[PDB]
Amino acid sequence: RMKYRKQQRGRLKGATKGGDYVAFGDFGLVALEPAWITAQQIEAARVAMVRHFRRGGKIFIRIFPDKPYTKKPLEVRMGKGKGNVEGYVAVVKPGRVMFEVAGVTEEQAMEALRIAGHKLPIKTKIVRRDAYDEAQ
Amino acid sequence: KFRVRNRIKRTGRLRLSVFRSLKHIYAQIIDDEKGVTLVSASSLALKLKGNKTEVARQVGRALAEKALALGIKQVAFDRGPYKYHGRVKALAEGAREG
Amino acid sequence: PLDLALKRKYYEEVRPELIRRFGYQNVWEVPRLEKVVINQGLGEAKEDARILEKAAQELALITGQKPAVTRAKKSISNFKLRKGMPIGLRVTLRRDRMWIFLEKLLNVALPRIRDFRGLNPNSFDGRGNYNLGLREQLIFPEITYDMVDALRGMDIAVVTTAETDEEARALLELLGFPFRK
Amino acid sequence: TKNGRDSQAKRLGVKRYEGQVVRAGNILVRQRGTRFKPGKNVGMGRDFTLFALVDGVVEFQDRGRLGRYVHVRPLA
Amino acid sequence: LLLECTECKRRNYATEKNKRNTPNKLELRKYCPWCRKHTVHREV
Amino acid sequence: VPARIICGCGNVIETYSTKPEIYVEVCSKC
RNA sequence: UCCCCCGUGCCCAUAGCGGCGUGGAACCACCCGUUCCCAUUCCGAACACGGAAGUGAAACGCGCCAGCGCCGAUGGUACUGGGCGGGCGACCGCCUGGGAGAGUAGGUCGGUGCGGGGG
RNA sequence: UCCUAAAAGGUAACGGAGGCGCCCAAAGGUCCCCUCAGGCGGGACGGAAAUCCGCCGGAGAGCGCAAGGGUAGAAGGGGGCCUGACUGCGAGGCCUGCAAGCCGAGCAGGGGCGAAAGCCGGGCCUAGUGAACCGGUGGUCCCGUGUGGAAGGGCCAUCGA
RNA sequence: CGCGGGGUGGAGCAGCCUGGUAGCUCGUCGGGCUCAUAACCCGAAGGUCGUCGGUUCAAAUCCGGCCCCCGCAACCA
RNA sequence: CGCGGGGUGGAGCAGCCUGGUAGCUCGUCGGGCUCAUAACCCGAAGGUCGUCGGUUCAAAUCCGGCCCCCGCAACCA
RNA sequence: CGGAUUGGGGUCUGCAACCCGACCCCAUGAAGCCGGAAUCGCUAGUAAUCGCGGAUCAGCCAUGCCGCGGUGAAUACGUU
Ligand SMILES: [Mg+2]
Ligand SMILES: [Mg+2]
Ligand SMILES: [Mg+2]
Ligand SMILES: [Mg+2]
Ligand SMILES: [Mg+2]
Ligand SMILES: [Mg+2]
Ligand SMILES: [Mg+2]
Ligand SMILES: [Mg+2]
Ligand SMILES: [Mg+2]
Ligand SMILES: [Mg+2]
Ligand SMILES: [Mg+2]
Ligand SMILES: [Mg+2]
Ligand SMILES: [Mg+2]
Ligand SMILES: [Mg+2]
Ligand SMILES: [Mg+2]
Ligand SMILES: [Mg+2]
Ligand SMILES: [Mg+2]
Ligand SMILES: [Mg+2]
Ligand SMILES: [Mg+2]
Ligand SMILES: [Mg+2]
Ligand SMILES: [Mg+2]
Ligand SMILES: [Mg+2]
Ligand SMILES: [Mg+2]
Ligand SMILES: [Mg+2]
Ligand SMILES: [Mg+2]
Ligand SMILES: [Mg+2]
Ligand SMILES: [Mg+2]
Ligand SMILES: [Mg+2]
Ligand SMILES: [Mg+2]
Ligand SMILES: [Mg+2]
Ligand SMILES: [Mg+2]
Ligand SMILES: [Mg+2]
Ligand SMILES: [Mg+2]
Ligand SMILES: [Mg+2]
Ligand SMILES: [Mg+2]
Ligand SMILES: [Mg+2]
Ligand SMILES: [Mg+2]
Ligand SMILES: [Mg+2]
Ligand SMILES: [Mg+2]
Ligand SMILES: [Mg+2]
Ligand SMILES: [Mg+2]
Ligand SMILES: [Mg+2]
Ligand SMILES: [Mg+2]
Ligand SMILES: [Mg+2]
Ligand SMILES: [Mg+2]
Ligand SMILES: [Mg+2]
Ligand SMILES: [Mg+2]
Ligand SMILES: [Mg+2]
Ligand SMILES: [Mg+2]
Ligand SMILES: [Mg+2]
Ligand SMILES: [Mg+2]
Ligand SMILES: [Mg+2]
Ligand SMILES: [Mg+2]
Ligand SMILES: [Mg+2]
Ligand SMILES: [Mg+2]
Ligand SMILES: [Mg+2]
Ligand SMILES: [Mg+2]
Ligand SMILES: [Mg+2]
Ligand SMILES: [Mg+2]
Ligand SMILES: [Mg+2]
Ligand SMILES: [Mg+2]
Ligand SMILES: [Mg+2]
Ligand SMILES: [Mg+2]
Ligand SMILES: [Mg+2]
Ligand SMILES: [Mg+2]
Ligand SMILES: [Mg+2]
Ligand SMILES: [Mg+2]
Ligand SMILES: [Mg+2]
Ligand SMILES: [Mg+2]
Ligand SMILES: [Mg+2]
Ligand SMILES: [Mg+2]
Ligand SMILES: [Mg+2]
Ligand SMILES: [Mg+2]
Ligand SMILES: [Mg+2]
Ligand SMILES: [Mg+2]
Ligand SMILES: [Mg+2]
Ligand SMILES: [Mg+2]
Ligand SMILES: [Mg+2]
Ligand SMILES: [Mg+2]
Ligand SMILES: [Mg+2]
Ligand SMILES: [Mg+2]
Ligand SMILES: [Mg+2]
Ligand SMILES: [Mg+2]
Ligand SMILES: [Mg+2]
Ligand SMILES: [Mg+2]
Ligand SMILES: [Mg+2]
Ligand SMILES: [Mg+2]
Ligand SMILES: [Mg+2]
Ligand SMILES: [Mg+2]
Ligand SMILES: [Mg+2]
Ligand SMILES: [Mg+2]
Ligand SMILES: [Mg+2]
Ligand SMILES: [Mg+2]
Ligand SMILES: [Mg+2]
Ligand SMILES: [Mg+2]
Ligand SMILES: [Mg+2]
Ligand SMILES: [Mg+2]
Ligand SMILES: [Mg+2]
Repeated sequence: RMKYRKQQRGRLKGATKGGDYVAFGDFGLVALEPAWITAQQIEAARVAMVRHFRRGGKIFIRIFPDKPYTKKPLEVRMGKGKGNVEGYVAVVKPGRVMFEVAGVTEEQAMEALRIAGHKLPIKTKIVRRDAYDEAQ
Repeated sequence: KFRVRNRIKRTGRLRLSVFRSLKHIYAQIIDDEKGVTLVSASSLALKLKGNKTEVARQVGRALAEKALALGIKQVAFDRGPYKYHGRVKALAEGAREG
Repeated sequence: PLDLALKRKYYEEVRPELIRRFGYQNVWEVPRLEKVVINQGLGEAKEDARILEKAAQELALITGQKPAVTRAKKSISNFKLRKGMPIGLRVTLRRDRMWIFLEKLLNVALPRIRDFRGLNPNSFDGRGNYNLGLREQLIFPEITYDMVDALRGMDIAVVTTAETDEEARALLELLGFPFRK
Repeated sequence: TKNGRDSQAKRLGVKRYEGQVVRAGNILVRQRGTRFKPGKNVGMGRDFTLFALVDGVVEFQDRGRLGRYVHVRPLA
Repeated sequence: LLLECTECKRRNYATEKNKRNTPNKLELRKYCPWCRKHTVHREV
Repeated sequence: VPARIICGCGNVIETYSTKPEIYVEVCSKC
C-alpha cells in the first residue's frame, strides 16, 4: 500500500455499506458477523480456493485490507503502539462479499467457498446469483 | 474587469455610471441598494452635437442642472473600466465644475 | 510608411485567390495577415548582459522596430538558470513594420540560406498559424559580416485568422512563401 | 514518543446571530479566512474580524458565487 | 539589528529595525515629532 | 527609408529598412 | 399598454459549455488613422484620441437543439433527540417523534428590477 | 496547525502527524495596470522542463517560511509616487479565574497616494516570544533635605533573559 | 530493545557542520629502467555516497522510516 | 560595552617605531646537475599592503573613522 | 606547412586486382605548433642532409636491402 503510518481503531457499527451484491463471477461468499479480516486470512482463503480446483478459473477478491493493525511488544504504555505485527485488515461487516468465483463448475465453487470459509473467522453463507442488479 | 466598481459600491450613495460608446457617452446616476437611476443624461442618444470630448462637457453640465434640481450632490463617481483621461474625464470634470 | 509590395500582394492577388480555393461570404472572414512575433532562447546571454544587448540591437535593425526582453520564470537547475533573472529575447511587430520584415524574409534572408530547400509545410500549429526556425541571424540584409560576434539563432511566428492549415498553406503560398514541397 | 502538542483553543466562529440586538462595534463574527463577508454596516480588520458599524439587528444573506455576506439593519 | 531613529536639530527618538548586512545602511525616512510637525529622521 | 536591395543578380526592390544602399545577392531574382 | 435594443442591479448554473440559426437603418462592436491628450519594460494588439467609408466575420443580443454540465421528486432506506427489551461479548430488535445521501421518474440550453433610445 | 473533539464553544492521555524562537525599506502604504498550474498542437541552440505562438484551461498555481482557513468580483504578478513600520485618542466588543492577549468605528494634530469617492495607525490571517524587580543610554513641564546649585531620583523614550 | 556515533571507487579513510564543484593513501591498468621481479619513474581508469520516501531551482550534504555496523546503558526490589 | 595589538603574494613574517628600501621561507614552473628524491645553485608570475579617508613632495609607514580576527580584565536585571 | 582519409572518374601488369596491385586526375584536407619517463647513432668527407642504380620481379603494396655519387658540420678537458 502507501499512505501513512498508523490509524485509529473505530468501532464496527451496523452492517451497512459493509455488504453489497454479486457483481462479478457466478457464486459469492458473504459474511454474517462483523470483524477485521487479516491479510493472512485473505491469502489463506485465496490459496485454499485456487489450490482446491487446480488450474481454476478466475477468483475475485472484492474486499481489500488497508487498516494498519496496531499492537505492542509485551511492555507497557510509552506512547502509541508500533502495530504492523499482524499487518492490516479490512472493515468486514455482515452482508459483505469477500470472494466470488467464475468460469468454473458449481461443485468446485460450493466446496471451495466452503473451505475458504473456514479460513475466515466469521460465520459465512454462500449466495448463488439470481438477477438482483439494478435495471428495468 | 470591474474592480473599482465594487469599491465605491460599499462607499455611499448615488453612483455615476459613466458608460461611453466609441462615439457616444451616456451618463446615469444610479443609486445602489435598490437599482434605480435618477439623472440619466445621455449623449449622442440625446440631442448634443458631434464632438465627443466637448460633448462630454455639455453632458456633464446636463447632469448638474438635473442633479442639483432633485437636490443630489454626492458625487460618487463610477469610472466603469475606463481611464480618467479623455472623454470620461470631461464628464465628472464639467459636472463637478458646475 | 503605409506602402509596399507584400501589402497589395495580399490585397490584389491573395485575397481573390482565397475566394477561389475556398470561397467566402464576408471580407472579415478571409484570412488576414496581422500578427508576427520573434524570439531568441538566450540562456547564452545570461552570463553576458553585454552579449544580451548585442542580440537585441542587431534584432532592432532586422525587424525595424524596438527590441524587448523576456527572462525565464521556472528554474533550470541543470543549466545554471533559476529565478528568472537571466534572459529571453522577444519582439512583436505588426502593421507596416510587419510587411516590411516579411519582404526581407522571402526576398533576402530565405534566399541566401545555408543550402536553402524551402519551408517545412508541417510547422503549422494545427490551426491557422506558422512557426519557423533559423540559425545564422546574418542572413538578413543590413547585418554585416564583420559585426557578428556569434551566429546567434532565433525562431519567429505568424498569426492569422486562418483556422485551417490548408487555408493557411494557401494563404502563405499566395503571399509568396517558398514551402519545401 | 514525540507528538503531544497543540496550540490552545482560539475559539472562533459565529459570535452574533441573526435576530440579535447589537450596539456599535460588537464583534459579529471572528473568522479564519473569509468564510463570512461583510456588508451593510459591517467591516473587518487584520484578522478578518467582523463587527457592527451601526446599531440594529444582525442578518445573514447567502449568495453562492458572491459569498455568505452578513449585515446589520439599523433602527431606533 | 535593532534600529533607533533620532530627529533633526532636536532630541526625539523612534522605534525601528534595520537590516544588518542586507542592502540597508542609513535611514533617511521622514517622520513626525511632537514639537512642531513632520521633520526628517536620521538613523543614528 | 526605401531600402534599395542591390542584390547581385539583377533585382533592386524598394523595401523599407536602414541605409537604402543595402548590398545583397542571390535574392528572388536568381 | 406592448415590442426591439442600450446602461445597470438582483436571483447565483433549471442562466454554463457546445453545434446550429439569426439582427445592423437604429443601438453595439469591429473598423480608418496615429497630428494633438495619452500608452504598450515590443507593438495603438491593450489603454488613448480624432472620426467618415465597410461588414455583422470576430464579440454580443435573441432563438433553437440536450450530447456534456447542472437542478431533482416520490417511494423506501441508512442514521437518529426520546422510551423500552434481548445476547458471554462483537452486536441485534420494537414503540414514539425526526429523517438524509446515493439511485429512479423528471426539469432546464433563463428569469427579473429601475432608467435611457426607437416604433 | 490539524485530527482526536461525539456538527456552537470547550474538552484528556508518555494519543496520531507537522512547525516557531524568524524574515522584508520593499515582501509596506496608495494609485493605475495585469492573471495561474498544467495539458495539447507549433517552433533555431534548449527539447520531460529555459524563451516565443495558437486553442483549451475557475482555481488542482501564487500567496516569504508547517499546516488550516481564505483567495484571481485578489490577499497573487508589474510600474509610478511615497514612508500611516505616524503622535495625542478611543464609543463598543471577542476572549478570560487573575494577569495577559485580540478587533476596532470615529475625533483631533499632521502627513502620503488618488481627480474624487476614499484608503493608509505595517506585512492574507492564525507561531516568530517573556510580569515584576535591578540597572543602562537619550530626553523632560517635575523632586531636590535651611537657601541658589550640584549629586541622586521621578516622568516620556528605549536596552540587557 | 533505550541513548550516541557510522554505511562514500577493490582495501582503509576525508568531504555532511557552513546544500551547487568526491579528496588522500594502497591497489588495479598501460608505458619506462632490469636479463628478469620488486623497489623506483611516466600516464590512465575506477563510486550506486546502505536503502526508500520527503525538502529544495538543485541533495554525499537537509528531514523522516527501514535495514546493517560500532559504543554506552540495562538499577531497587 | 571599555582597553590594545595586528591584518602585508597560494600562506606567515621583517618593513611600522624614527616614511625615501615588497624583502624573507616554503610551495610552484622552467634551467643546471644526479642513478634517484633531496640538498644546493639561476631565473620568474602573484600583495590597491583589511577598508575608507586626511596631512605631506611621496603614506604599508604618522593620524581619524569604518569591517574583521586575536588578546585583556569586567559585566549579566 | 602538412598529406592521412574518402567520394567519383580514368591508366597499366596479369585468365583475373571484392577480399588484396601500383598509378594518375578532380574534390576531400585528419592528427600534428617539435613531443611524458626513457632511449638511439656518429670522431671527418664522418654525422646530418640530397638524389641515383641494381638484384627481387608479369606487375607490385619498397618508406625495405645492397651499392654509388652530390653538398657538407659540431666537439673530444679528461677517465671520476
Ligand atoms: Mg504501493
Ligand atoms: Mg463502523
Ligand atoms: Mg496469522
Ligand atoms: Mg469459520
Ligand atoms: Mg484471531
Ligand atoms: Mg457455513
Ligand atoms: Mg513602397
Ligand atoms: Mg461582407
Ligand atoms: Mg527597448
Ligand atoms: Mg550586410
Ligand atoms: Mg518565394
Ligand atoms: Mg496532550
Ligand atoms: Mg501535555
Ligand atoms: Mg490538549
Ligand atoms: Mg498548558
Ligand atoms: Mg452566419
Ligand atoms: Mg446573416
Ligand atoms: Mg503615436
Ligand atoms: Mg488636432
Ligand atoms: Mg508631444
Ligand atoms: Mg508608438
Ligand atoms: Mg482599438
Ligand atoms: Mg484630427
Ligand atoms: Mg453598414
Ligand atoms: Mg452591414
Ligand atoms: Mg454574428
Ligand atoms: Mg439582454
Ligand atoms: Mg439525487
Ligand atoms: Mg433524494
Ligand atoms: Mg430519463
Ligand atoms: Mg438524467
Ligand atoms: Mg445561447
Ligand atoms: Mg425586467
Ligand atoms: Mg417599428
Ligand atoms: Mg409599427
Ligand atoms: Mg471538530
Ligand atoms: Mg465541537
Ligand atoms: Mg490513536
Ligand atoms: Mg529581520
Ligand atoms: Mg508594492
Ligand atoms: Mg503594495
Ligand atoms: Mg500584462
Ligand atoms: Mg503548459
Ligand atoms: Mg510534444
Ligand atoms: Mg511542442
Ligand atoms: Mg511546448
Ligand atoms: Mg550554442
Ligand atoms: Mg520546449
Ligand atoms: Mg516538447
Ligand atoms: Mg512535453
Ligand atoms: Mg500587498
Ligand atoms: Mg502591487
Ligand atoms: Mg507600489
Ligand atoms: Mg512630498
Ligand atoms: Mg500575540
Ligand atoms: Mg484628519
Ligand atoms: Mg494595513
Ligand atoms: Mg506576513
Ligand atoms: Mg505574521
Ligand atoms: Mg518639556
Ligand atoms: Mg532644559
Ligand atoms: Mg525647587
Ligand atoms: Mg534624571
Ligand atoms: Mg540592544
Ligand atoms: Mg567513516
Ligand atoms: Mg570517523
Ligand atoms: Mg554499511
Ligand atoms: Mg571509495
Ligand atoms: Mg567497504
Ligand atoms: Mg572516503
Ligand atoms: Mg584522512
Ligand atoms: Mg549529520
Ligand atoms: Mg557532482
Ligand atoms: Mg581522487
Ligand atoms: Mg589521507
Ligand atoms: Mg598507489
Ligand atoms: Mg604508487
Ligand atoms: Mg599502483
Ligand atoms: Mg605498486
Ligand atoms: Mg606490467
Ligand atoms: Mg613478495
Ligand atoms: Mg581519477
Ligand atoms: Mg545518504
Ligand atoms: Mg552530486
Ligand atoms: Mg561498515
Ligand atoms: Mg534493596
Ligand atoms: Mg587602563
Ligand atoms: Mg593589552
Ligand atoms: Mg618565516
Ligand atoms: Mg626554494
Ligand atoms: Mg592598510
Ligand atoms: Mg586602503
Ligand atoms: Mg570575560
Ligand atoms: Mg571528381
Ligand atoms: Mg633523413
Ligand atoms: Mg620492380
Ligand atoms: Mg626488369
Ligand atoms: Mg691515471
